[PDB]
Amino acid sequence: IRRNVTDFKFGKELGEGSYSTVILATDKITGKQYAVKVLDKRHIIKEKKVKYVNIEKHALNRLSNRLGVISLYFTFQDKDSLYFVLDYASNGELLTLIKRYNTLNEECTRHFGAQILDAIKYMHDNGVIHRDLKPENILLDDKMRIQITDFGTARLLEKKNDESEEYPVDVRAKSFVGTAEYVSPELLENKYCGKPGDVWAFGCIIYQMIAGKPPFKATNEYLTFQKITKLQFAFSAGFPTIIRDLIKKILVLQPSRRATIPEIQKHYFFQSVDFKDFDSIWLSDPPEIGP
Repeated sequence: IRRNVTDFKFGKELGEGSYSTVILATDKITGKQYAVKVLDKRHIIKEKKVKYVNIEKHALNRLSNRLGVISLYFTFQDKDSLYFVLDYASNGELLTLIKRYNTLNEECTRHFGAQILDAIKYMHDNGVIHRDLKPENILLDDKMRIQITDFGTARLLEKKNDESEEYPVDVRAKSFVGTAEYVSPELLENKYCGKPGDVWAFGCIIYQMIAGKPPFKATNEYLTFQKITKLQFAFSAGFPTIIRDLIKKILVLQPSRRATIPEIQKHYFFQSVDFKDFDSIWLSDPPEIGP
């Protein structure tokens, strides 16, 4: 026969939202676990998040089934709700992995860092700029490999056969949900972002992977925005200089002076990594997790 919705076994809730709800689903025949994202239509109409939904859907249609990102297998809907059957990341968020031992070692940071950089590289290649990058939306699959979700704030480009879609991201607004610590300075200021924005966020992420806390972590958001706009971040006493230089050339106010992806690839910290041997990036045995 064929495959349909009735072949599924819905289980635990993987986390609700302000307009969405992720529920664990399991194929009764194959055993393959998925993550069904249930969105209430009236909730996205009342707040006009249809553009977010379409940007996410479009990004998922762009980014096909690769290892670095969550993939949308199929979709279905009734009259009140819309359903997104996605990938299931067994090992939760990257933030939880970081908060496991507070910090991470240099080897693991290089590993998962190469993974993340590869993912971002792929996204930028397929004309997708996530803009909103943070350890909250970086998950880990069953075999301990990173993935990227929440493509609602993404940006599209090439206009090859599908056109470009860039909508402003007012961080200081009320519609913005998040901590806004991993937000690029230009994105905070002029409500728009480019490729080096995800690079900035990447720098914040690896900095957090070593130190244990975001580079621009503050009490409120005034001091946060102040730290972002004044570049007020200081490395810890015992901090790897090799990574320190990388952060210093990544976390830069001017996006033009900011280090690009291939430059990060050709860094002294990533000389131990070949980004063409992507069997070593993904299928490698994850190093002993620890601080």
